[PDB]
Amino acid sequence: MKILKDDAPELHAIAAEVPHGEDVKDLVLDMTAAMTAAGGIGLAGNQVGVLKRIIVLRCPTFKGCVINPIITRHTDGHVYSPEGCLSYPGKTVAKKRRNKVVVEGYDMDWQPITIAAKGLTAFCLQHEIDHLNGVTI
Ligand SMILES: CCCCC[C@H](CC(=O)NO)C(=O)N[C@H](C(=O)N1CCC[C@H]1CO)C(C)C
Ligand code: NI
Ligand SMILES: [Zn+2]
Repeated sequence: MKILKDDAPELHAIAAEVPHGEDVKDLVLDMTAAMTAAGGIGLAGNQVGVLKRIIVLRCPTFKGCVINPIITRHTDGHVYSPEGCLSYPGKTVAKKRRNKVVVEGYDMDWQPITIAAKGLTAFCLQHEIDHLNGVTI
């Protein structure tokens, strides 16, 4: 895979729900490989031109994939999160993020998963889910 150029339309497009049970194992392997090759701690389908709701992470309290991730709970107000993005190398943006989130979805074997995250890991989850909605830093 390749991390798309900063002017790619896919970065602003909405990623489609993955049909329940679809085999995404190779896709997740490829995405994880693209993420680590580019030196990132997360990656979303849009960034590699895959308009499917899949994210991969290697963050302090969560490492792995989430299929069809959704934020089901978050803290009120916002905190400071300085973020760069692999799709826009060179740029760091002071983002407002929820300090804590719960994300739910499925793993590669279609088992339901729940991730309770705070700080950096919460920021990563929000950053990647944003990508799936075509929202970038
Ligand atoms: C921080 C919220 C999630 C950031 C995820 C990005 C990767 C990305 O573009 N995902 O879509 C990353 O690894 N960004 C790094 C990044 O922003 N980091 C890594 C350490 C913490 C934070 C810098 O404040 C670098 C490459 C810019
Ligand atoms: Ni490649
Ligand atoms: Zn990004």
